[PDB]
Amino acid sequence: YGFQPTNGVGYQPYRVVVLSFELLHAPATVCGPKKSTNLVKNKCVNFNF
Amino acid sequence: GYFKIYSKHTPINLVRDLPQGFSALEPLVDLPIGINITRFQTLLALHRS
Amino acid sequence: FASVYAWNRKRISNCVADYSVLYNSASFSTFKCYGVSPTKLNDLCFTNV
Amino acid sequence: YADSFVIRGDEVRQIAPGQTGKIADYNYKLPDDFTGCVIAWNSNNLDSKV
Ligand SMILES: *[C@@H]1O[C@H](CO)[C@@H](O[C@@H]2O[C@H](CO)[C@@H](O)[C@H](O)[C@H]2NC(C)=O)[C@H](O)[C@H]1NC(C)=O
Repeated sequence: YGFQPTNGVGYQPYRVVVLSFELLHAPATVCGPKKSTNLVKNKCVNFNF
Repeated sequence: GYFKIYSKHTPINLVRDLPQGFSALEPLVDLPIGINITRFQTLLALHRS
Repeated sequence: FASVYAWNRKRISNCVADYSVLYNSASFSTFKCYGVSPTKLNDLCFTNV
Repeated sequence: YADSFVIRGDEVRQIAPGQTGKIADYNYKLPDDFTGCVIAWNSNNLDSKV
């Protein structure tokens, strides 16, 4: 490539990064912060274990 | 943008009028500040007693 | 940086200015200079810039 | 997976699932069924030289 500071747009370098994920092929271990609460019992609730 | 001040001091003995002599005025100070000055005032040292 | 309709002005004097650091840097996208060729700018002396 | 590189400004459109150019086919070809994301930005102030 040729990269001079004075070069016009499109002739200037761009940094590119791509992220690729999987769709349930293994026990998931990469996800954001989930604030775990306490554990209730003997009640009709929905859980996210 | 230059404020030029020239000054001179002289001991005198004449009573009232300006002396009828000749004396040059040496330069005193140059200031590199530009203003739109159009009027001026005077300071007096009154006896607060 | 101030807006274009209220462009900011600074008066620089009584200093030793090196233009090579400004000349060689590649951060500046656009350079255009009128009064004197840039290579000669380090050779002159001015006042009230 | 994270894949990083640097390209020219005009060629950013070539990176598109379901496209064939020069970078797209000869340098880096992403499968069209892409389960991910793409990020890009300018680095002229970092990757340019007089
Ligand atoms: C310097 O100050 C004088 C007075 O403060 C300015 O003169 C005024 O200019 C305006 C605009 O034309 C007139 O409407 C006023 O009537 C003028 N007043 C007087 C007393 O003349 C003058 O423009 C100022 N100069 C600069 C460079 O700022």
